[PDB]
Amino acid sequence: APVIPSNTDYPGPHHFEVTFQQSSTAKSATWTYSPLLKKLYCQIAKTCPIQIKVSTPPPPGTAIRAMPVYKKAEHVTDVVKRCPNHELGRDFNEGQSAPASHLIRVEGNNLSQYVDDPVTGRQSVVVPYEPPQVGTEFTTILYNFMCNSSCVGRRPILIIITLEMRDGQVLGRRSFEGRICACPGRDRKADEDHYREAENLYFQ
Amino acid sequence: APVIPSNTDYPGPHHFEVTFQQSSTAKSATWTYSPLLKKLYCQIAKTCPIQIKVSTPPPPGTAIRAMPVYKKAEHVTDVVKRCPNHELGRDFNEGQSAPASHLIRVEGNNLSQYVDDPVTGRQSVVVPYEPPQVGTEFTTILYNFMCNSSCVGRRPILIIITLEMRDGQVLGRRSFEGRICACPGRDRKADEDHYREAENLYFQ
Ligand SMILES: [Zn+2]
Ligand SMILES: [Zn+2]
Ligand SMILES: [Zn+2]
Ligand SMILES: [Zn+2]
Repeated sequence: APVIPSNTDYPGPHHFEVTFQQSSTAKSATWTYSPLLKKLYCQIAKTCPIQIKVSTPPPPGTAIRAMPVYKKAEHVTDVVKRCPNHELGRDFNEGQSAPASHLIRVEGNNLSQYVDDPVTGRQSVVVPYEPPQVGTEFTTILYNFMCNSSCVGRRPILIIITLEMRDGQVLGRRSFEGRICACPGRDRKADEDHYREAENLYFQ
Repeated sequence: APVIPSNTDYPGPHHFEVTFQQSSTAKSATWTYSPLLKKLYCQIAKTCPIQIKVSTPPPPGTAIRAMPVYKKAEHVTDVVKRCPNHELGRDFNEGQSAPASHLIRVEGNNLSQYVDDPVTGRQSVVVPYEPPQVGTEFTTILYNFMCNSSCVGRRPILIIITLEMRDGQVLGRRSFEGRICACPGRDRKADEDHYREAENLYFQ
């Protein structure tokens, strides 16, 4: 059963790219991306957007999957899910139709597919690919992450984004580390400060 | 060679206790202790004090050793030392007589012994035990930690404090996790905030 989903960057025939729009630099920001650390910081259940770009359009019926995987060797074969206390509680579950066990939801998409793989047990969310507005650059996807990094037990998570044909064939792949808490702006500032401490230590 | 120094709490015949005086709650504090997380937060090369208490005085010639040990299983047999970039640089080394490879120094003590164990390679710092002022409660030891947590590569460190006879026999032992950065007050607040996120999740 315990497969590790493939992760390597794969630009593919359509030069699939995943980027992040410009983010607030405030301690109060609802999400923020650190280019320095290559880390996306978001808040539980709040909009956490990515930007997709392709160089030419993909074929008809293409989709985009998001699949979280734990990064550390001792966790990599464990399926990433909502923590049980969030899963069985009321918060963000009532009035919502997405399965409570899933970590990743998509906001603003009514053709979302929450997948629980029967063979691997991996959980992911798939949406159909939508091209950008005529003459514009990016397709935006609004994710919502439904647990904090503090919920388990931090265990770093990689979010693997794939461009996929209707038959499942991978046409592109990128990934990013996602960090979730009630103070993402503060976490960015602290991680960047700690990083800088050490980056001035090198000799020459 | 690769011994793991013994760590278990051992009050011993003199009920050896290690505590922390009241700390500033400011983001600007030079050191601070979290009773919630059981963590001491200090700054590189700055005073980082502990309080020793015994119920009756120990015997003549007794000493107190501080020995850092990495907490995580994959690091526990690695000797904890100053990172090489700090060790071979000028900062806090020039004008000072403590060996540059040592992580832990003692401030204000002129009988400090910097030990490099010939068999184990473990590095520690020993001072003679001094009783409190007549009719007072605590013996204070001023440590200075000479690398940031960011220096390696955080790798959590346990600081093991032992009360020892002249012959090396252990009369008492306690320990604490130490966290070192240029913003200890901020780290405390962030860790306590993240901790609280998760502590309200339990059911009943
Ligand atoms: Zn959770
Ligand atoms: Zn936070
Ligand atoms: Zn260092
Ligand atoms: Zn800090």
